[PDB]
Amino acid sequence: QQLVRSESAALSAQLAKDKVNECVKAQSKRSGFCGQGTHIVSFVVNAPNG
Amino acid sequence: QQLVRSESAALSAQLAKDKVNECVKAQSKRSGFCGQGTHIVSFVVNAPNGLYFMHVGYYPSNHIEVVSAYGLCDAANPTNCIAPVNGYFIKTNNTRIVDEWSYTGSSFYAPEPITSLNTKYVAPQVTYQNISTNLPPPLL
Amino acid sequence: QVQLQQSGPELVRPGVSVKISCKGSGYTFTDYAIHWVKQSHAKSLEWIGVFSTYYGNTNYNQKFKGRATMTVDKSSSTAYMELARLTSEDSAIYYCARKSYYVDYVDAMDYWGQGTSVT
Amino acid sequence: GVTQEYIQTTIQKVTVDCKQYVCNGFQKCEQLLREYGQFCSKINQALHGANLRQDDSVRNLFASVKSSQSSPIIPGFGGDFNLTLLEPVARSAIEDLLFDKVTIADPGYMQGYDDCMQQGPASARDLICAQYVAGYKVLPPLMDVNMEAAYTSSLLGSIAGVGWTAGLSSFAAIPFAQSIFYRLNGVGITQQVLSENQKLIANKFNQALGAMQTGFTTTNEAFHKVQDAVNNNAQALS
Amino acid sequence: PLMDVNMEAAYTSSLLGSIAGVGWTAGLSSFAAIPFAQSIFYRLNGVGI
Amino acid sequence: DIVLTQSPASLAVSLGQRATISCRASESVDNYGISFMNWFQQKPGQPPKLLISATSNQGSGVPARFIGSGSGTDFSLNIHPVEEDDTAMYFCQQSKEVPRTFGGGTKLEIK
Amino acid sequence: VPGEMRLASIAFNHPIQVDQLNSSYFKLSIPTNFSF
Amino acid sequence: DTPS
Repeated sequence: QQLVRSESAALSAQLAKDKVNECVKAQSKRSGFCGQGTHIVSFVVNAPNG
Repeated sequence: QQLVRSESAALSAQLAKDKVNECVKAQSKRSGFCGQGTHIVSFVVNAPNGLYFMHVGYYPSNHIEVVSAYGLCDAANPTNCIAPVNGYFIKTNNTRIVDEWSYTGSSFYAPEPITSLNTKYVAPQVTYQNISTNLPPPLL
Repeated sequence: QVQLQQSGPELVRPGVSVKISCKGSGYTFTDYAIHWVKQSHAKSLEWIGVFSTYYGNTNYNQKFKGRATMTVDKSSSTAYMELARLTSEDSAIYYCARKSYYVDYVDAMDYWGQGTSVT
Repeated sequence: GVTQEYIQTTIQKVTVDCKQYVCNGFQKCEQLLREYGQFCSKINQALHGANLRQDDSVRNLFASVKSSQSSPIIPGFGGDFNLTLLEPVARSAIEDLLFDKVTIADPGYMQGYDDCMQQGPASARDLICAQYVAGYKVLPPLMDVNMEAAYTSSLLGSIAGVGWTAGLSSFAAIPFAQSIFYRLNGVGITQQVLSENQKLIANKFNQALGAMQTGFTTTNEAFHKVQDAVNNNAQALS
Repeated sequence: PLMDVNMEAAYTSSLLGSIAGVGWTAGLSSFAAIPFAQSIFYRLNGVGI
Repeated sequence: DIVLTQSPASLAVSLGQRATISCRASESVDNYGISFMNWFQQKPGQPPKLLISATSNQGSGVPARFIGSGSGTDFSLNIHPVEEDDTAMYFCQQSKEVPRTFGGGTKLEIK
Repeated sequence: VPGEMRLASIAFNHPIQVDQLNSSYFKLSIPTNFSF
Repeated sequence: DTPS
């Protein structure tokens, strides 16, 4: 059970990493990503395990 | 166990082909992806069970701080307003250049004389510098 | 080793254009702008103008924009200035000088020509 | 207006004593488990590798979080925008509300042995003390919460901003409000209107910001997911 | 394995040979056939140098 | 350009004596604290020489004895060891704006 | 042979600081050298 | 400890 969870977390972390280097570090025109209101600046904070 | 691994391998293969059509096939501006230094050409080779990629990039160093302006507006005629293209307007620190302001590339420090090729016409703003004399891009 | 070699003084009659030269030596000539200054008295001096030695760009004192002009012979490592329409009021000791930045963003004249004069 | 999301990045790291979990030092299992010792080794190695994997993802994340340069951050940042996100120099009030809203058991590590032991309240019910009965071990997070706070402030220092071409070398170092205008011109709103409405923009922005204090509720799906991530770890241990 | 390693190597050499065009308003329709270093200078102007 | 003035028109001192020169400006010269103030030295029979720059009281061709000072419209020069080879005209100069004018100057002398 | 291991704090590599200027002009950080 |  733990091995499965570990793999899913790694993938989840990769998605967050991509959003930090995209959704946070730059404005984007792609839509979809980030909040659903075009895209203007976004921020990130620490959370438990994430 | 083998069923699980096979699924993860398939997903991993999808990641690789997307990088082939981005990190390898062309230069990309998205960042994150590829090497951590902007992006310039990358290569891929065959590897056991997969593909092995390498990336190349620009690693800047020895950063200095310089004075810079948001734009310039030719204050003897306030409707003429300009701003740099893919670069910045900086106060001139180079003995070769008589111009009060200089243009530089954004990837590297390298001042140049101001010309129309490096700028675009823009709407006026109060923070643009007020140059009341010589401004060459166009001079009028 | 930087040196500036101004041309010799002359008693030029009025209405004659006047060319003055100031060859540079001991440094790469094209990387520094040339400046000229006019001295009518030891306590009365004014800037004349500046010319890039690489791009050929110039600026002048507002009173001389219709008067003196500058050119450069990069192959000879030399700078020139030519006055248009000399008058007796233009007699002066003339000095060429080279641009420098001893402090960032602050222009300074650094080396000076030995001086020449026209009357 | 705003939206929010929670992305979990890690699994809590644990190990289990493979003798004590089965038998607590009795002399029969000291012989009977010898033939099963290789199963335990496989168990320990798999778990150990999983723990290493979690720490690798942490290091890889932070390698992209860091910036070559950032602004120092001071009070009054953001101008007319309120920016209550700023740390109470700290983590942030927003982060601390999240940690306080979460129903998670009191923190591990110190006092250790003495928080299982009678030197504490009789009302503790932490699974953490039960780890000293069962032989369970929880490994500490790698990053250090203080360094984590420094990384998030480093991200805030790169704000203002993303414009002025790629931005991957140079750092613009400009006021926050100005970068907002560039983002607004990036979506086709003319600057002439923006200059007329500058106070309006700050006011409407602050109303959206103020709504985040009501965001700590169960109708916020991201908030709910944070609690469920915590619940899942507790469930596995229990 | 599904494919001959020589055919696989041929695919990787074709990837090296797929450089130029590198863009030039898509480049899906064309093959610019220019020196490798020349395409690099185009890329270097692409990052603000 | 901003007008520069200086006083006293000349000053004579004993050897090794401290001395100063006032150099008021018609308008502040500071631009982001850059100041743009240079002082020059001249003697009869020679070209002007650079002495100091607003942040350079050593360097710019001189020993630490030449102390430029002030901000805004208030500039001055302070030389604590004036000597026989300091007998020269002194000129404040403005690099902030074209024409790049400079003051009429003053002259130090040894008594 | 080697002695005891050394305890250490984990270093935090701090970003280059750039002052946040007000008014119509600003400091700009730009590199002066690079490497591939 | 430091390298050999």
